[PDB]
Amino acid sequence: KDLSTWQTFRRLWPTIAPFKAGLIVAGVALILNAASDTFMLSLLKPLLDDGFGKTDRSVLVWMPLVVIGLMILRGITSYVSSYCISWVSGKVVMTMRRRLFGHMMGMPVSFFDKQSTGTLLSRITYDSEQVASSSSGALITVVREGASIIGLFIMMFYYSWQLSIILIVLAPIVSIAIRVVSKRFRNISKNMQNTMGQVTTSAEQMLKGHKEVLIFGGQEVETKRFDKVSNRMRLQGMKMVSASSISDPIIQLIASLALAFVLYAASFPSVMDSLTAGTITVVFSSMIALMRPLKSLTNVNAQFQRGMAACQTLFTILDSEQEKDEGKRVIERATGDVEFRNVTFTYPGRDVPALRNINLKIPAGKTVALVGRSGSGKSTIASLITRFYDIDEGEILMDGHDLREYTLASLRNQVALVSQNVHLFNDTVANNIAYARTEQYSREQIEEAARMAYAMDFINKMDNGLDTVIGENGVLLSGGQRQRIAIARALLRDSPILILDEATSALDTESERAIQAALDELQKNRTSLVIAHRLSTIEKADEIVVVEDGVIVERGTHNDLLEHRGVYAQLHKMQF
Amino acid sequence: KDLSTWQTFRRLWPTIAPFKAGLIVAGVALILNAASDTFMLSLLKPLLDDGFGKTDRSVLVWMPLVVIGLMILRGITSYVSSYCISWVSGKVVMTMRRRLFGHMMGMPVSFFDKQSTGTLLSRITYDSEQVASSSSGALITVVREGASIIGLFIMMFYYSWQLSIILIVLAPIVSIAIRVVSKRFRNISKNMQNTMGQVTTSAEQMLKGHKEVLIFGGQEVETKRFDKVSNRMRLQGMKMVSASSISDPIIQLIASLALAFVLYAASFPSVMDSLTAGTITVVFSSMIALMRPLKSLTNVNAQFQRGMAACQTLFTILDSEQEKDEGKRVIERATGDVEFRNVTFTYPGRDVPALRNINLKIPAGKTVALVGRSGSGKSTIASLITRFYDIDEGEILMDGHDLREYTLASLRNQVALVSQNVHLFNDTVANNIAYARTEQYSREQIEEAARMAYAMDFINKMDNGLDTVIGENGVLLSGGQRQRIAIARALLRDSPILILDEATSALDTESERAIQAALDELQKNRTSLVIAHRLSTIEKADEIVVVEDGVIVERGTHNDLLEHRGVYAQLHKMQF
Ligand SMILES: CCCCCCCCCCCCCC(=O)O[C@H](CCCCCCCCCCC)CC(=O)O[C@@H]1[C@@H](NC(=O)C[C@@H](CCCCCCCCCCC)OC(=O)CCCCCCCCCCC)[C@H](OC[C@H]2O[C@H](OP(=O)(O)O)[C@H](NC(=O)C[C@H](O)CCCCCCCCCCC)[C@@H](OC(=O)C[C@H](O)CCCCCCCCCCC)[C@@H]2O)O[C@H](CO[C@]2(C(=O)O)C[C@@H](O[C@]3(C(=O)O)C[C@@H](O)[C@@H](O)[C@@H]([C@H](O)CO)O3)[C@@H](O)[C@@H]([C@H](O)CO)O2)[C@H]1OP(=O)(O)O
Ligand SMILES: CCCCCCCCCCCCCC(=O)O[C@H](CCCCCCCCCCC)CC(=O)O[C@@H]1[C@@H](NC(=O)C[C@@H](CCCCCCCCCCC)OC(=O)CCCCCCCCCCC)[C@H](OC[C@H]2O[C@H](OP(=O)(O)O)[C@H](NC(=O)C[C@H](O)CCCCCCCCCCC)[C@@H](OC(=O)C[C@H](O)CCCCCCCCCCC)[C@@H]2O)O[C@H](CO[C@]2(C(=O)O)C[C@@H](O[C@]3(C(=O)O)C[C@@H](O)[C@@H](O)[C@@H]([C@H](O)CO)O3)[C@@H](O)[C@@H]([C@H](O)CO)O2)[C@H]1OP(=O)(O)O
Repeated sequence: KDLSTWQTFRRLWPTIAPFKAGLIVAGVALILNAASDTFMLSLLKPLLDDGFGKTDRSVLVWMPLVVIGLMILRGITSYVSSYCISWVSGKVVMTMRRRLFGHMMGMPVSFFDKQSTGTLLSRITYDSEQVASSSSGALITVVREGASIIGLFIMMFYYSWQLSIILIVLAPIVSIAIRVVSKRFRNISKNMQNTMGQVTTSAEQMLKGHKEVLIFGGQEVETKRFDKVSNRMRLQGMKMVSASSISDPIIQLIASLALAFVLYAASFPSVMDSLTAGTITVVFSSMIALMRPLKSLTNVNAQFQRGMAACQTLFTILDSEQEKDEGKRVIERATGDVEFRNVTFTYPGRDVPALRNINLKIPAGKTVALVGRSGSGKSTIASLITRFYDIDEGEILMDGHDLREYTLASLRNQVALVSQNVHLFNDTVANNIAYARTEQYSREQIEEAARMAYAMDFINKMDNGLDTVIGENGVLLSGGQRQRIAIARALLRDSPILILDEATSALDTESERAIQAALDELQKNRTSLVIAHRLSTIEKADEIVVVEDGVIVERGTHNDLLEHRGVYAQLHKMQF
Repeated sequence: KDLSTWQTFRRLWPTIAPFKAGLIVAGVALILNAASDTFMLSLLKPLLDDGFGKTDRSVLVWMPLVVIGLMILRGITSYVSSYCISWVSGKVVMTMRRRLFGHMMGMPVSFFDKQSTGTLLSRITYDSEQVASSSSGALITVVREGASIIGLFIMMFYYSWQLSIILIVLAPIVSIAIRVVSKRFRNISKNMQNTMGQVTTSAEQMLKGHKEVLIFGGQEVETKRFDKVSNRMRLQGMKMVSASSISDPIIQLIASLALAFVLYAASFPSVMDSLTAGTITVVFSSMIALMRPLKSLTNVNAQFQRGMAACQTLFTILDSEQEKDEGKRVIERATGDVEFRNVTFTYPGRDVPALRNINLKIPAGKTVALVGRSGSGKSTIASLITRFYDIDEGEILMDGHDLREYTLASLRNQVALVSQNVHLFNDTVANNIAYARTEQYSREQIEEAARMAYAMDFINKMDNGLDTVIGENGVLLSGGQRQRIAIARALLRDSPILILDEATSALDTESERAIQAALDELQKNRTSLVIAHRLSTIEKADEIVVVEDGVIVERGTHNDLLEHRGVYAQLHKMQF
């Protein structure tokens, strides 16, 4: 996927298009600074080379103030240009991060379980930053050196076309060398920024798994892994710098070969050489001045190509497959008649389907309970209900119409659940209870929701009631308190459809039935999808469905299931 | 904590001390390259300024080959020096990451719940990298420009001490300006790399919380937060670049003020000026050549100070308080007679103690069960047993001796538990079951441990048995399978002390009692610390202890507790 530089710069250009004013101001500052420098050199040459005594004293009287003002203008122009190019770079590296965040955040769930969090995070701190160098400063430098080279080429063409033939014949050679060097530079630039994701992943694994890496020993295995990864990154950087330091000698050697050729041509006492001997010095002096522009362009090529490769891979990821959003049907306060018709779902990368012809009905104002073997089909149904994944066959109808027909935001706004592995945010308890809706819900509503979840008992025991930070993933408050806070968060939404995916997994029986009674009393005629391995919490459920290997086994009321004496009664007799 | 530059460079020096060979080779390459450049300029000046006709043809015949070889030597020296400085930079940025990893990984648990994972991870990818620029290249450039400045100062002192007085009188001014500019540069360098941690934390919060940020809406709140954080970072960078572009004009203006003074002095037709008129041109030409070294030093000062501030904060964190390791007593296969004597523990930042005079005994070959109110004292005891935290009063004795007396590695190697919030690693199932000990346990042992945990049933159903990657945090296999894998991991250790912190929290009753029977049969005479909210799984426990508000309430056998008709019987009658 090593795209050509020009055609990816063309795609990068629209991102920098709003900030063309900074670039043009930088350019006008550059030409003004060049004019001021030429003015200063022209006025300084007679004073230095000829001598102070030779120069007139009348102009020398005002010379100090004149030079002070001239260089003050030079410095202000340099400041303006540098600030403008840096501003362009910063504003084009800010938009890149914004787009990466807004695009990766809308990715489907099936994409997040394949990639690692570290390698996704490493593209917002390192991959995006590399475009900054190649966006504005490198482009301006390349344009300036190309203009200088073209000017010197025109000067050679006007002065003497006989001695300029070698530059024409070596231009393919130097162009090919620059092209292969740039392609290689992009290669290591893409490879090295990919292994920084490995660095971030290796760091994150130890950062987020400190407890078990302490408990289970292995204080050296993680160190060895990180050492190998860091050595890989360091050697990638070494390869990049070695290529950078190799590229310059070859271009310089080509230029010196041209120098040797022109010196050898001037060695021959030809009639044209003898008649145009004065022009030989002129062309030699002009060509000896190409060394600096060539060196500057070739040196800045390294940063330009690193940034260009980062841009290439960044636009590669930015054009990935996002979540499906074909359906555009806004629905407000749906009844919640979720119904399944012969839907079979298969997780990506798995040959065996997770669900086989699963069929269940969730009418309005009814609580349905799913039980069965661990890990058979339970959480998968709740995942498909909110469309975390995409169904393969069958049809899932919400309020009589297909889920794919409704817009994603409306569907997610009408479904609120308690995740099996609750991941609380590092913020205040009030902000966590009412997440992403702090401006819509008052403090009284938050307190009432917390009370409905039997969470106000331990909240007041904290240092600051409903205002205490709980750290990363809610480490501060441990165990069942996280589940109670999640229950309060789900209840505060007042969602038409509420799903309890192991609501009381880590809750004692004293508060489990209190929460169940609160749900039964304060949430009457609300569609509920309760999932639990404890049958005692679903004794009053309207109907129970048993899932085993992702298929329908037994459905009906608790008394009907007990009289059936099937799998549900087998589990109930074992639980007692 | 804005430390002075020299005294923190002194502390950074030992890190670069092993790699002094690269620096000295870079220096010798630099002096060789300078000598070659002087040779080339000396031989080229007569050819260019005087003219080709003036120069002898005999030397001009060999001139092309001579110049080719000379510049080839120049290029090879430049390559050697650049590769050496880059190698030094890379090897000094690798060690920094190694030390950060090995130091942050040994931090106490009480430090990890206060900081955010993002801000800790951001110091290994960004904070460490900044030292690379200021370690080798910036130091070499500063040394070279200082040597050049000292040489020009000596040249002025020898040539004319009358006109060198202004440099002496302005040296305090330029030194003070450089000092304040450097201190400010370090200020924004420390401030900006601190807000990159905010960038990483904001990215990580959305990366690791995608499910609930989809479910609970709020597709704009996270975007706004990240937008504000990115704007803060961009404006910090803008401030840094503005200070950088402001610093240069002031130093240049001081130099130009010296230029104006010397021009004004030469304006006066003094007797000394008239007699030494030739020396005026010499000193003016010498001083006009100081502009480039001054500009280069002042420009590289920005990168040097950014790296120096990063080094300052990095050594600040590196000298934090690590885990206590005073005790040095290696113990192999301890009996496990853990006993508590009037120990009261208080979590950091909490006024109310978590445990108040908790007292319990865990003799050899006994299983003790803890029950009670949710979140009272249960997980805290298991945390102190392995010394995740530090006790305040009382004494915890393991095998008759204090925990603090034993070395940390031996104590952790003799305790293996199942965490309440299991966090599986992104690797193969076999590697996760035997974590950090893959070289010590064979495949047969892993399979037997998995079978003991009732985990071999669903393992064979996977695409690759015991060889299938499970993604980040074990997303691939959901719910109870993670708990079964954790149980297998705990069992495979064959640890003398085994703690079950909600072992069957997310497991159905069909496999819960099977796992309990496997533990009872295959782990006879092993010290067990079982913690569960389901009394049915601890019906055969040797003794049960009830924890309520972190104090002892009721201890004894199941029959004794039932006959007591206390809190335990109150819970049992409610569970049935
Ligand atoms: C005056 C003083 C007095 C006395 C002083 C002395 C006393 C003390 C001295 C102090 C010394 C300090 C120590 C130190 O000085 O430092 C160390 C020491 C090294 C000393 C070497 C001695 C050689 C003498 C040289 C002297 C002068 C140079 C550096 C090191 O040792 O770094 C070593 C690396 N770097 C060098 O060697 C450079 C370098 C080192 C030299 C350093 C200088 C210091 C000398 C001191 C003397 C002072 C006196 C003056 O040597 C070279 O160049 C030399 C050859 C050419 C030189 C040219 C000079 C230019 C002049 C031009 C003028 C005309 C080395 O890279 C090897 C290859 O890398 C490049 O690219 P590739 O990799 O091949 O792609 C080269 N290709 C290129 O660059 C190409 C580039 O595009 C150039 C562009 C070309 C331009 C285009 C042309 C355009 C055309 C135009 C015309 C049309 C390629 O070919 C080369 O070089 C040759 C050359 O370039 C090729 C160029 C192509 C030419 C084409 C045509 C040209 C046209 C010409 C026209 C005329 C080279 O072979 O790898 C090992 C580690 O590798 C591993 C390992 O070994 O396993 C691998 C790693 O991971 C792997 C794995 O294999 O496992 C591999 C990865 O894939 C990874 O991804 C994973 C993955 O997953 C897979 O598994 O796995 C892992 O295993 C790990 C181990 O675990 C242990 O860590 O390390 C490093 O070791 P380490 O880091 O130390 O451990
Ligand atoms: C030819 C062409 C023809 C026509 C072309 C035109 C057509 C189109 C043109 C295209 C234009 C593109 C757009 C663009 O061009 O770009 C925009 C436009 C800006 C235009 C400005 C017009 C001014 C005209 C100037 C022209 C020429 C320069 C840039 C911008 O606007 O960037 C703005 C920023 N930058 C500038 O302005 C620079 C700059 C901009 C100029 C850009 C040039 C382009 C002009 C075009 C014209 C072309 C024609 C030629 O202006 C200046 O310099 C000018 C004054 C001096 C200049 C000197 C020149 C050098 C010459 C030397 C030669 C002699 C601005 O910074 C403000 C301050 O920053 C610095 O440090 P401090 O912050 O104070 O510390 C300055 N101190 C320094 O540097 C000091 C530095 O050490 C210097 C070193 C000194 C050396 C030491 C001396 C040694 C001694 C030696 C002797 C012994 C300080 O003082 C200054 O400047 C003055 C000066 O320096 C002080 C220096 C000290 C002097 C000491 C003695 C000197 C000795 C002298 C001896 C003789 C200055 O006041 O802040 C806002 C955003 O801020 C917020 C906001 O507003 O709230 C804050 C933010 O967060 C906060 C919060 O407050 O909330 C705050 C934070 O703390 C944050 O941490 C959190 C936190 O948690 C707390 O809450 O919160 C957040 O709120 C956010 C909002 O949410 C909205 O985003 O933004 C930015 O806006 P934004 O980014 O756009 O949004």
